[PDB]
Amino acid sequence: SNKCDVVVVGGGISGMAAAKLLHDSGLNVVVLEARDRVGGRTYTLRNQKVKYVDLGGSYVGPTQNRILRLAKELGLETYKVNEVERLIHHVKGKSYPFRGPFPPVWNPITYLDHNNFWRTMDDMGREIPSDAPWKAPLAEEWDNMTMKELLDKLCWTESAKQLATLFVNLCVTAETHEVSALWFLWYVKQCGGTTRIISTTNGGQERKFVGGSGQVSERIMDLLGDRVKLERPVIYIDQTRENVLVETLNHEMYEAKYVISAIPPTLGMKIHFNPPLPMMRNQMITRVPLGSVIKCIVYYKEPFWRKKDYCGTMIIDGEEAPVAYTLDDTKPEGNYAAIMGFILAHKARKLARLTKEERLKKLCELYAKVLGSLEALEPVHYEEKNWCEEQYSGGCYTTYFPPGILTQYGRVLRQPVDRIYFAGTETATHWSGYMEGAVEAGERAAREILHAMGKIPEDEIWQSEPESVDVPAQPITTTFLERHLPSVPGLLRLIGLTTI
Amino acid sequence: SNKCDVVVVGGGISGMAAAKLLHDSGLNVVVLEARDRVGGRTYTLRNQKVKYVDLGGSYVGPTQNRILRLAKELGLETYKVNEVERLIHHVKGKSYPFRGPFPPVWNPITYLDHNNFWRTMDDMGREIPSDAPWKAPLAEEWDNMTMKELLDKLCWTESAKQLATLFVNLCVTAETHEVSALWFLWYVKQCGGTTRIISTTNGGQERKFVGGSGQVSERIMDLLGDRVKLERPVIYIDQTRENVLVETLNHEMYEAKYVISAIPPTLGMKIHFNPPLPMMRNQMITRVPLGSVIKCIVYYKEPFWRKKDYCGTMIIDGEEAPVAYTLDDTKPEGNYAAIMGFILAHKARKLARLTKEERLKKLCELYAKVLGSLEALEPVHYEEKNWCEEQYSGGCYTTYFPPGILTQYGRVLRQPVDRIYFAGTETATHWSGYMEGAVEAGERAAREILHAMGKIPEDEIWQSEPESVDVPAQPITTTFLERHLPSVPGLLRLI
Ligand SMILES: *Cc1cc2c(cc1C)nc1c(=O)[nH]c(=O)nc-1n2C[C@H](O)[C@H](O)[C@H](O)COP(=O)(O)OP(=O)(O)OC[C@H]1O[C@@H](n2cnc3c(N)ncnc32)[C@H](O)[C@@H]1O
Ligand SMILES: *Cc1cc2c(cc1C)nc1c(=O)[nH]c(=O)nc-1n2C[C@H](O)[C@H](O)[C@H](O)COP(=O)(O)OP(=O)(O)OC[C@H]1O[C@@H](n2cnc3c(N)ncnc32)[C@H](O)[C@@H]1O
Ligand SMILES: O=C(/C=C/c1ccc([N+](=O)[O-])cc1)c1cccc(C(F)(F)F)c1
Ligand SMILES: O=C(/C=C/c1ccc([N+](=O)[O-])cc1)c1cccc(C(F)(F)F)c1
Repeated sequence: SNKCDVVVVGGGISGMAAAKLLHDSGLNVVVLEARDRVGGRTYTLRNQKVKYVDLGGSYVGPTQNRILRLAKELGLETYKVNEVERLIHHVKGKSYPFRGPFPPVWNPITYLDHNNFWRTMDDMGREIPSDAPWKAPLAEEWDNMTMKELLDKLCWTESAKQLATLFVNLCVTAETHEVSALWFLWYVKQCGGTTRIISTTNGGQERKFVGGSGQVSERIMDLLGDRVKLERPVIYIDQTRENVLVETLNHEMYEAKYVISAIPPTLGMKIHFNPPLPMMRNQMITRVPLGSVIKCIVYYKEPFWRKKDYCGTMIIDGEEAPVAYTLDDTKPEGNYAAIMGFILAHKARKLARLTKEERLKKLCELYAKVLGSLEALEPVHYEEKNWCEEQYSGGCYTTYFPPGILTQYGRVLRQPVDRIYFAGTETATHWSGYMEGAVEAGERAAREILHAMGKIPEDEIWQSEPESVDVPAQPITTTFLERHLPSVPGLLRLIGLTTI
Repeated sequence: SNKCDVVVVGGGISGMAAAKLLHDSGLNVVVLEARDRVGGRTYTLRNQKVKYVDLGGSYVGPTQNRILRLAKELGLETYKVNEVERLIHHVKGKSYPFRGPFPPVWNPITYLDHNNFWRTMDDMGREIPSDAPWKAPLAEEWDNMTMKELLDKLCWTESAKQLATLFVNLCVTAETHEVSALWFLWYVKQCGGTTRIISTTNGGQERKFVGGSGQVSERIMDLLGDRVKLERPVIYIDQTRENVLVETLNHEMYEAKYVISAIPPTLGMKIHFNPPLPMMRNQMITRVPLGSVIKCIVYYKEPFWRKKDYCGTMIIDGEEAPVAYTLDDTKPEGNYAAIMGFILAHKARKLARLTKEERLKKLCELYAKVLGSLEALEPVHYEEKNWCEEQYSGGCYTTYFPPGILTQYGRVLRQPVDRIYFAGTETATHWSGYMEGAVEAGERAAREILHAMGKIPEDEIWQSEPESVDVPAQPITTTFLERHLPSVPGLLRLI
C-alpha cells in the first residue's frame, strides 16, 4: 500500500482546496481522481476556434470571497460579464428590453403579485438557518410541499407564476414539482437572497476567470505534483483496522489516517464500505439526485446584438424555447463573439435525442426571433456539454432535495463517519452548489481533520473570510414601496374591509 | 477469467428465478451475490425460540401465480394467515372490532368520503396501463403531484385523510409527500386494485410459506451448487470487447455472452460501467430510492387475542403509535404464538435510535392497549430487522418514485444496455414490489436473452401463468351503493 496522512477522494475544486490546505499545513496528502483530468464540474475546453471556453462552472461574483482569494493566490484574474446594454424578457412570443436585475411589469395587480413573490421568498428565507435548515420553525410544513405547490399558493397571477417557474428551473436545473420548498428557500437564502442570486452586476453572474475556471484545479495539481493520481476511481473504503484502506478500480491500495470524501453525495454509492455506512447515510445517498442541464455556446463573427443596444442577456419564457437563459460569452478583448445558453431540466432530457447540428439550428432560430436579428442564423462555431451523461458527476449544477428529504436526512450530510470527513459544495453553508461553496467545504473538512489530530483548536474549524478588495459587494437594499405594498390577497382584504 | 454463457448479478428471488430458467434451458450460468447468503429482501432466521421467522418478505396470495408455481416446484407448501376472528381499528385511543377488509364508519358524511376515496383510487387506476404508466392520459398531471396533494383534494374529512395516509405508508413504506400520485396509483392498480392489495382473505396477505420464504432462494442455490458465488459484490462491468467482463470486489473476473442485473435499480450505482451508461439510465439510478421499515415480531406463550374473538390484525391510527399495522404470526399448529408489526416510513427513522429492548417495551404497551390485555406485557421472545441499514438492499419493501420521475425516466427501467438485461421486482408489470414480481421479471429477463440467442421467438418473451389450483382467486365485487353513492362535494352540488 501507498501510505499518507490523508486520502482525498475527488479532484474537483473542493478536494483540491482541501488537499492544498493540508499540504500547506505540512501533511502528506494524496488525491484520488476518477477522470483523466482534475476540475470535476468545472471544465475549460481549449482549441483554436474558441481559444478557451468554460463548459461547466464559470461565473463568480461579490460575496464569493473564498473562491476569489484562492484564485488570486494561484495568479488568476477576473473580468466582468457584458451588462452594458439592455437585457431582454421574451414572453408570449415578443421581446421586452429592460434595465435592472428584475424584468419589470406595468399592470398594477401584476406589479403587486411580482413584488410580493420576491419579497416572500426572502421573508421565508430569513426563518431558515444557513447551517441547519431543518431547524426552521415550519421546516416540516415547508419540506412536505414542492415548489410547484408553494407557487400555486403564492402567485395570484399567471405572469408571476411563469417567471417564478423559470427562476426555479434556472437556479437549480430542476422542475418546480421535483424539489422541496424548504430546500429551495434554503438554497436561495444561503446565496444572500433573490437579488444576489439573480443578478449579473452586483450578483452571482458578475464575472468570469481570464483563461477559464479549470485553471483553479489545474494550478493546485501543479503545486501538489505527483500527489494527484488521475484515472483512480475509488471502489472500496475499509475502516476496520488501525489505518483506513482506500482501494481504486485499477487495483491500487492507499493507507491513511483519515479520508475526505469530496464527491457529490449520491456518488458515494459507487464506493463499497466496510463496515457498512450507518443507516441514515446509507439511505440519504439514494435520495439526493443532481439536476439536468446542457450548456451551449454559439459563436458569431461579431457581437452584433450590442449594435441593437442588447447586452446579450435573454430571459425566455415558453415550452417551445429550448433555452430559457443566455449571457454574452464574448472574450474581454471583444473577439470570439459568443452567446452562452442553458437548456434546463426536462428540456435537457427532451432535446438530448437531437444531433449537435439539430440543437445548433434550434438555438440560432430562437436567438434570431428574440434579438429580431437575421445575423443570429449565421454562426461560425458551436460547443456544448450535456452534464446528464457524466458517470462521475451525475448532473449539474448541483444536488437537489425532493420533498421530505432535507428534514429527515439533512443532519447527516456533513456528519463524519469514523475517520471519513465530507467536503464538496453540497456540504457548504454559503453558496452551496457553486465553486465558492466547494472551497468553503474543502477547507472546513481539512480543518476538521487538523482538529482531530490536535493541530488546531475547535473554534478554528469554521473560519470567516475577509472581503475581496477586487470585487466589493454592494449591499442588497429595498424601497419603502417594495417593503410595504400589499399582496393581491392583502389588497382584497383591504377592499372587503372598506366596503363594510 | 471464469467463462460462462450468462452472469446474473444478485441472488435474490429475481436473480435465482432467471438463473434457474437459463440453467434448465442448458446454458452455463453464474450467480454473483454480494452477501454471505442468498434471498436478498427475503431472510428467514431459524433458532429454537421461533423455529423459523420471516424478517423480510413473507406473504403470498391469490393472483400471485408465478411465486406459487416456483415454490411448489421446489417442494414448498403454504398455510393461511389467521383471519378467523375480528380485526381491530384503533381510533382516538379506542378499539373498534370489525369484519371484512375495509374498516367501517358510522357518520354518514364520513361514510360518503371514505367510500369515494377507495372508489376514486380504482377509477384512476383503470386509466393507467400496467406495462406503461407514463402512457396514462393524465400521466404528467398525476406524476407532478404527490399523494399528499391528491389526498388534500379528494378527502373532505380528516377521518378519510388519516386512513388514506396509513394506506400509503403501509403499501409503500413512504410518506404521502415523498411519492408521485401517478406512481402510487399505478402500484395499486398493478396488484389488482384496492381490495386485492389490502385484503388478507382473498388478497396479498392470505398465506405464508411453511418453513419461511427464504427457502425459495436457498433451494434454487441447492440446485445450482457452486454456480452461486457468495461474497462476490460486483464493482465493474466492461462491454467494450467480444465478451462481457464482470469484476468482483474480491478480485475475480467473469466472462459471459450476456448479463442479467437482478438488483434494485439504485444499487446499479455501486457498479462502475465501461463504456458509461446512456444519459437517461445514468440519471435514473440516482432518482429511485427504497422505502423505510422495521419488521418486528413479539412472541407470547399463547395466541391470547383469539380468546377475545380478535384475529391479531390491528390497524392503528395516529402519530404516537410506533406500529400502524399488525398480523397474527402464530405457526399453523397454534404454537410459537406471535404478533408481527411494521414500524413504517418516518417512524422507522425516528425509532431506530432506541435499543432493541426499548422498542420491545413500546410495542408491548401499544398491543396491551389495543388488544385490551395485560398478557401483551409478558413477551417470551423478540426478533426485529431494520431494512434501512442494508448496504445491498437500500431499504424495503421496494423502490418508490418521487414526483416527476416516472414520466421522465420510467421507460428506461427495463430497457437493455447492449448485452445487460434488467430483472428485479421493480421491472415487473404485476405485483411489482413483491416476490411475485421478482419471479415475473427474472423469467422475462432470462427469455429476452434466449430470444437474443435465437432460441425462442419474440412472442415467448412475455408468458402468461396458469391459475394456482391450491390458491384460487375469488372475484373482487362491489355493491350498487358503493358504485353510486355521491362524494361529499357530489352531495353538496345536489344542494
Ligand atoms: C456543470 C455546471 C456546473 C456549474 C455551472 C454550470 C454547469 C453546466 N455554473 C456555475 C457557475 O457559473 N458558477 C459556479 O460557481 N458554479 C457553477 N456550477 C457548479 C460548480 O461547477 C460546482 O459547484 C463545483 O465545481 C463543485 O465542486 P466539487 O469539488 O464540490 O465537486 P466536483 O466538481 O463534482 O468534483 C468531484 C470530483 O470527484 C471525482 N469523483 C467522483 N467519483 C469518484 C470516485 N469514486 N473516485 C474518485 N473520484 C471521484 C469527479 O471525477 C470530480 O473530479
Ligand atoms: C424487506 C421487506 C420486503 C418485503 C416485505 C417486508 C419487508 C420488511 N413484505 C413482503 C411480503 O410480505 N410479500 C412479498 O411478496 N414481498 C414483500 N417484500 C418485498 C420482497 O421481499 C421483494 O419484492 C423481493 O424479495 C425482491 O426480490 P429481488 O430479487 O427483486 O431483489 P432482492 O431481494 O433485493 O435481491 C437482490 C440481490 O442482489 C444482491 N446485490 C446487490 N448489489 C449487488 C452487487 N453489487 N453485486 C452482487 N450482488 C448484489 C443483494 O445482496 C440481493 O441478494
Ligand atoms: O435566477 C436567475 C439566474 C440564476 C442563475 C443561477 C446560477 C447560474 N449558474 O450557476 O451559472 C446562472 C444563473 C435569474 C436571472 C435573471 C432573471 C431572473 C428572473 F427574475 F426570474 F427573471 C432570474
Ligand atoms: O394497505 C393495507 C395493507 C397493505 C400491505 C401491503 C404489503 C404488505 N407486505 O408487503 O407485507 C403488507 C400489507 C391495508 C390493510 C388493511 C387495512 C387498510 C386500511 F384500510 F387502510 F386501513 C390497509
